[PDB]
Amino acid sequence: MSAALPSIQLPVDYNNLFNEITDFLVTFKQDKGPKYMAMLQKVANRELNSVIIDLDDILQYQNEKFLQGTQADDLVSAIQQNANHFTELFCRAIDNNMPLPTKEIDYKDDVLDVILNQRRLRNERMLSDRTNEIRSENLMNDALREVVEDETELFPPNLTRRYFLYFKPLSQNCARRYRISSKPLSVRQIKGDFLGQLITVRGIITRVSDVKPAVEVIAYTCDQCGYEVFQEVNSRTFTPLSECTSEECSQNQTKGQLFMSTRASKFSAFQECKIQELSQQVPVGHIPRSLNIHVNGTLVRSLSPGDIVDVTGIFLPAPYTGFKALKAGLLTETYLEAQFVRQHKKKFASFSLTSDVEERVMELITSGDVYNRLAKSIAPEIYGNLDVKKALLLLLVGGVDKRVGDGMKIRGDINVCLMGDPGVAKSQLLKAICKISPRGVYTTGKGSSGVGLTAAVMKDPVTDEMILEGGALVLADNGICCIDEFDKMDESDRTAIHEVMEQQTISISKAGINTTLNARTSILAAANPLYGRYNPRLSPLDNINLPAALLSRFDILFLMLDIPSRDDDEKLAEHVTYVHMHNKQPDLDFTPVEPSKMREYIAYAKTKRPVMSEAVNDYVVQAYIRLRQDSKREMDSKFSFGQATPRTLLGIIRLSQALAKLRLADMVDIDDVEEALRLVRVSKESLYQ
Amino acid sequence: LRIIWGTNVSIQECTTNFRNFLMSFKYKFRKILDERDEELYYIKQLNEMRELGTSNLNLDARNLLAYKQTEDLYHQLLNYPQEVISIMDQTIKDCMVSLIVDNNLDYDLDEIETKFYKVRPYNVGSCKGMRELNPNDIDKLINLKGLVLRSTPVIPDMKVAFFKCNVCDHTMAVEIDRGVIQEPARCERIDCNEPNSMSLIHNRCSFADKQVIKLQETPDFVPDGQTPHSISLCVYDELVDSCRAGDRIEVTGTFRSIPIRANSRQRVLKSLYKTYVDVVHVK
Ligand SMILES: Nc1ncnc2c1ncn2[C@@H]1O[C@H](COP(=O)(O)OP(=O)(O)O)[C@@H](O)[C@H]1O
Ligand SMILES: [Zn+2]
Ligand SMILES: [Zn+2]
Repeated sequence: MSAALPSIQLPVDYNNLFNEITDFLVTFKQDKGPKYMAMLQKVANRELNSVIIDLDDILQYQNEKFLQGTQADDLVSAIQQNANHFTELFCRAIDNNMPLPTKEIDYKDDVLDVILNQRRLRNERMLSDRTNEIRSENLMNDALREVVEDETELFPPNLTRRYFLYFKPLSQNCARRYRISSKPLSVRQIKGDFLGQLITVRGIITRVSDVKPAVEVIAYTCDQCGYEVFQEVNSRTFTPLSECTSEECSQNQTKGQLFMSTRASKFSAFQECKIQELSQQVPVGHIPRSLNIHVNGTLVRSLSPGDIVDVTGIFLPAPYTGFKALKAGLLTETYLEAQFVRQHKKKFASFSLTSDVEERVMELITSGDVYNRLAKSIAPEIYGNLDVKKALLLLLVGGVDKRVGDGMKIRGDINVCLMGDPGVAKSQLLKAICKISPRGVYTTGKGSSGVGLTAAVMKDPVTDEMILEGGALVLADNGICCIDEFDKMDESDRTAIHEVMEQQTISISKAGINTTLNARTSILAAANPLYGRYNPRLSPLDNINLPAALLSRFDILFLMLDIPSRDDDEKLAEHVTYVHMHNKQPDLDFTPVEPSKMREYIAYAKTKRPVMSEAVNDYVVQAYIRLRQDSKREMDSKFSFGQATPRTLLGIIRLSQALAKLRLADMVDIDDVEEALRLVRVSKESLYQ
Repeated sequence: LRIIWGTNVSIQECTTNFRNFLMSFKYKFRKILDERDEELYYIKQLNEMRELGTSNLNLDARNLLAYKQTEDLYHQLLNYPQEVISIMDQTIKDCMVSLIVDNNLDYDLDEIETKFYKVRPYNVGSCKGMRELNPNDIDKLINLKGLVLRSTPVIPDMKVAFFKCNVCDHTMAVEIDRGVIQEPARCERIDCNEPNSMSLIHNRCSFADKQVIKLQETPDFVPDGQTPHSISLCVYDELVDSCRAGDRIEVTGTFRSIPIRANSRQRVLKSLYKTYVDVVHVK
């Protein structure tokens, strides 16, 4: 009954789009030589493992056809649909045309690349013997060679597949140039019926699983045959094909047993994550709902929690429906199979220099005064006070981590408080540094903050294990944690914080948790005195509520407090009314730097590891003793605060390192510490106004 | 030329190459390895072992890396350990016997003919714990630095199964092959046949000791973002009650994967495999 499975047809014709691909992979020189062939030589060199295909080239390839009057038969409008077909057929061409191996097979190589080599060799010997036996049996290539191919049975090319293939879309630039394909959609905006399409979505990667192997093919061994049995695994589950299906046992009485091989079984690296909606894209009154993303292969570690990404990939059903009764038939779950990733705040750990990034650093330097240029370029939407914002740049670059080579470590990081009264904005600076910091995080005084500053423990949804889930100080690391309403925290919060400023680690010893945990965070804090504003009749140790032991772990505190004045408040009222009249910042003979290029500059400065001259070494000491002698012997009355400490000497060193790194300089001058000491003292000269 | 399937290993060529090393090594790492008296460096430690009965040969793997003629092997035992250590079990016995026959000796022969010798290779390179162990690393030598949080009871695991026959006064035994007990339906027919009537008797069988240990793993570096992992690992006989809660350890073994049964009802297996270490050495 051919009225069942009724025949239909559509404008596509895959049987000649494959004929298009087999030209594109070799017929492209708009950017060694036909680069895909040379890239496949590096696969034939066995020095890379993943193939990235960009629509940027396919479009300009069709222009080289269309402007020559040659039919396009568009791949791009097809490929944004149905990519699970192309991604398993576009790869077939590459098996059928790739260069031969050049660096000959050797012991220092990854073990999978000989297992595949042996089967690929065995494949050809089977043809070589069967052809000769057929020829020898008492009697043309295209005639004979097809007999060999059909009578033989062989390893399939997907099981000899050396590599994983992925796609990336074309950016809007290439869509408007030559005049769709990838709007970065909201998780709400996805409207369901995009199933099948290649889509771009952006949002917070809240939670990830660990990477583990998940099988795609099971290989089974049969002794009595010697033939392998391969089972493709497609769903979440499989049943062992224990009954031997072999071509030698099928027409045989005995049906002898088989055993799985746990290295001949082709795996893939499997990882998955939630993306929650990006909050500013949520409608009024609605909630940031979540979507499930599945990952395969080489891409797997590109997603890390607490970061914002574009994910590009193919959006697909999964067979699940609820629990039988809560059903209305043929429902599906859905997931996104990730293909390529880009992330709007980048990882510092990748920073190498190439033809476009060095000039973005160099054009920033050559105007000079870089340190003051960047301080004013931090948060230029709030008035003046440069000394605070100038120190926030040092908080980012952070100084130098020191390991003693003898079992000791001392913090290469800056911890700061922004004490003051209302009206001189705080959270705006906290929020501004959360954006400019990759891995930046924002926090608040009360509620969840016990667990929120701590490891939870969680039964991991996708797989049967417990995991520690990181609070803010662990969701952030190697980056800034921002604290607000600070003194409205509580002892259980402080005694977590107080350890983290002192050293890079946290320790827990309640219930199922006994670990020692790496923090590696910079704490930048906003706090208010006991009465919101200061009282001049109260000495700072009484005006401030914080205990001086914790305060001594702030390497700088800023007494950033307001006093009314006839002139100074006028220029502020100009800046606020100007920036409220329109978005733009003042018409100074200046430009506030774009943050992403400043992030690149910082990521280069972070690579610098400066050394202190003996000239400054002996100067830092003598300044310290005069500071410490003054601080103790004179300053323990009236407006006097605290005490000078070894820790504040190390603060001056770390700040002096930071300045030298902002110079991009391999050594630390006497000119640096005479600036660092100024920021230390100036933060409280405000108090005399 | 002979070769193992899927593999780069020639038995006899590795056999002679290991002997050539075993009968000629003298701290060449101090000479060669980096910018850093003795002689016969292993022969003293082999002729040490034979009177003590300590059947274990603890091996500093980096002896081979520096040495001139077994760079060809370091990257094999690292990558094919289940098979390459199965070679070493044989070569060392033959290399013990060469120290018999060159000696006027008492009757060491009457047991070392039958007894078995093994290798524990530990001195291998560093790794980022569980995390860098992508599936390309399945079934390879590995090491971990860390500590123990708990250890299970000792588990009985089958090594010879026993069969009792409900009639006719003959039993049967079968050795386990790669995780199966192929129980004969036929009553060992040549005595007589009854189609299906035979038993399996628990308390006659021969068992391994097995033990499982939970390791809190602590790498020399961890990426920004990470949190501690509780790996689960397994240890066999002669290592049971070697190490226990609170010990700080370097351990080495084979990284593995295994399925899990979804439920106690039916043989459906989860496709997202579980992973563990089979311990071969603990320092
Ligand atoms: N000096 C300034 N320049 C520009 N805007 C300011 C300034 N001071 C305050 N503001 C405005 O006031 C708000 C700051 O509130 P803020 O004082 O940070 O709350 P808190 O009392 O918690 O610190 C911001 O919205 C900002 O626009
Ligand atoms: Zn078979
Ligand atoms: Zn019987």
